[PDB]
Amino acid sequence: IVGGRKARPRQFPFLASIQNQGRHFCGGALIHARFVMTAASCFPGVSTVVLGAYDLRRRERQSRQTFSISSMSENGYDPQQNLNDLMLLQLDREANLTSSVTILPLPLQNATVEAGTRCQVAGWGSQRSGGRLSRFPRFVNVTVTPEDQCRPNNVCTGVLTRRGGICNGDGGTPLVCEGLAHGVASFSLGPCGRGPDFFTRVALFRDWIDGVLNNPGPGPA
Ligand SMILES: *[C@@H]1O[C@H](CO)[C@@H](O[C@@H]2O[C@H](CO)[C@@H](O)[C@H](O)[C@H]2NC(C)=O)[C@H](O)[C@H]1NC(C)=O
Ligand SMILES: *[C@@H]1O[C@H](CO)[C@@H](O)[C@H](O)[C@H]1NC(C)=O
Ligand SMILES: [Cl-]
Repeated sequence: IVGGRKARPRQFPFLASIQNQGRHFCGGALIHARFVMTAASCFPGVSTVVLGAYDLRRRERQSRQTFSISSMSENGYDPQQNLNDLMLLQLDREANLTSSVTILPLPLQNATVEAGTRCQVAGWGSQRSGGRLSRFPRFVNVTVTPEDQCRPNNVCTGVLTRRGGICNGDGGTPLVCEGLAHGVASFSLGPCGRGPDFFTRVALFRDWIDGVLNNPGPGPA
């Protein structure tokens, strides 16, 4: 996150850190006891999911819960068009709901968020393209852009400062507006924070998400 503030412990207790050999590469959100929502553009082979984290470099044994990924589900992701950038990760077991691990609720199918709506985005990403990750979670206030600056598959945001928004390591992290996960961080163009940030429009996929959630398992073999 660029242009943000250091989070406090448990300020975003739904947040996931997705790791490859212990290295954070994307975020996500717990959306069900058994499932984390992230971006399809974040996928690799043999990753883990860490919930309840605060400082990436600390063990935090009494706060964290760690999981392997038993299955991944997507709905027509197209990497060329950056379309349908949404992935559900089935965890190896149900997460325990604690003061440091909670579920982030979803919008109903086709719910909208109007231009001008204030949201937040949090994550462990860098402050500049190619810079180091932040060991602590950071967060920034963002505002939904006019539709003409975006595209239907996405919810787009900007900030009033020169640079604020997502960066490397924030892919997959949720956009929270009015208490709901209205977006999944997907991409931005140009320097991090110049704007707009593009998030997958979660509300387009609610019925599909519910299908996954209600039919756990690795799918056809
Ligand atoms: C996110 O926006 C809230 C809403 O403006 C900001 O909270 C305000 O912060 C200003 C300066 O600190 C205060 O003078 C106001 O009284 C605050 N209002 C509340 C509701 O706190 C918040 O600081 C912004 N957060 C970030 C990370 O920018
Ligand atoms: C959501 O909008 C799509 C596209 O217009 C429509 O096909 C679908 O039936 C709507 N879904 C609900 C549940 O209303
Ligand atoms: Cl809703």
